[PDB]
Amino acid sequence: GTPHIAILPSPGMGHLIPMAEFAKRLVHHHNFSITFVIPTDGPPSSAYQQVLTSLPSSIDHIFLPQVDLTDPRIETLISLTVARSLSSLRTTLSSLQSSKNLVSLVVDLFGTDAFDPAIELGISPYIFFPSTAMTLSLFLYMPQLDKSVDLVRIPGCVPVRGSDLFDPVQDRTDEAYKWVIHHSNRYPMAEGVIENSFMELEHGALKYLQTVQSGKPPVYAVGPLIKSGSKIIEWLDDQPVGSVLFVSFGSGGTLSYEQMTELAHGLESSQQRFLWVVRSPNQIPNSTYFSVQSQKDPLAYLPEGFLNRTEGRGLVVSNWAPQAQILSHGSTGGFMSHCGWNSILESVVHGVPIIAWPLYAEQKMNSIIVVEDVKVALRPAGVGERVVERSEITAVVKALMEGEEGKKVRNRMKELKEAAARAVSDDGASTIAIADLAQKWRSSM
Repeated sequence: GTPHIAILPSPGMGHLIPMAEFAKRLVHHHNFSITFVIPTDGPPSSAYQQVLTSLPSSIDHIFLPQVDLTDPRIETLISLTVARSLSSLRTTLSSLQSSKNLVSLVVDLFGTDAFDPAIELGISPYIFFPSTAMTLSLFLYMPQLDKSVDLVRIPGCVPVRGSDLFDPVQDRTDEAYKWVIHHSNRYPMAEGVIENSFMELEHGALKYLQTVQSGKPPVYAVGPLIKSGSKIIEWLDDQPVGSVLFVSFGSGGTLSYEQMTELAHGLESSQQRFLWVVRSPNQIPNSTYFSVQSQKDPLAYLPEGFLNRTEGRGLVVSNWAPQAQILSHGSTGGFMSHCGWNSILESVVHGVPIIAWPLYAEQKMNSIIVVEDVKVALRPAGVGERVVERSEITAVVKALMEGEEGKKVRNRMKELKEAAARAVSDDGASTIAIADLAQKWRSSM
């Protein structure tokens, strides 16, 4: 027979997408088969179902019986979902073992309680980390930091403000914090750690994590792991090479009504071409909310006349655009993003320079990698701390698209894109890491 791997993902497109791309990359050039075994505390989203049902026939999926959590933070909820699913998980993995050559279970950072059924059944427990090597190093370091505590010195990383540490540790009194410590202390139970990053992006963190140390699991750098819109592409086709700022704000959080108003003026005043994926703002004044034609229309909250005045150089679309296809298009010269790691890696693989717009603490850590460390990104003044003024938005858009700063960032991003292409080549570090994992799983047969 041939090897079978179970993968236990978190809820949320952000965790599922890179695990799905890992699974696709493994079965593409290996005769392996995979089951996604999905713990749930409620119905999965249609976007989550869309990813699962679109995978190749070598990759199936099973939902575990829903846990009733009736009684806030998503990490506490994930942790309780997995802990209350362990009986179901053991019986499911046993049933999989009777139809397939199950050799391993791969879990996320908040899935360490699922190690118990894996170890019980004699299959290898592995961790898959879909975010940065910097976040992995911070996760591993949390037990030490907890016993210690002015800038936070994450091993291998550029120093980081306490106020920037990923959101599950931003309140120590919270259950989410005690769960991060619980999972961090269990990390060495893993036979290996699969990291969604590559050396030229995070040399410091990966060098640290890959330092051979007795009783610490090996870390496999497998990144970058990345992947109806015809009218959007037809628009892009009609713009000159390198001219369009893609404002990819369809995911990664919500702007305030105030911030959305400043962003519309700042884009218009730049006179640059843009493709803006808009979601409904929050923080909406009563007078606005009750006066728009449709509450569901994100475009209804834009300034009076903005869409009419910009219609020659700006395409504004509701909620979605084909992000990978846009970033591949020669007309795309910039990418403004909330700096989800998946979004950053897409922009890197296509060589599109970034404007960093982080809203959440983990996005702020990601934005430090691209702005301050590898410098393939510019950031508007104040972003993540305060409303960004229209003049600050105009300034950063001009800097990226026409300025000397833009030219430098664009050259550095081209060199990083070439390093990413090398990493995923036949003889590249990510391909070698996937082959290494394949050989580990085959040896368990």
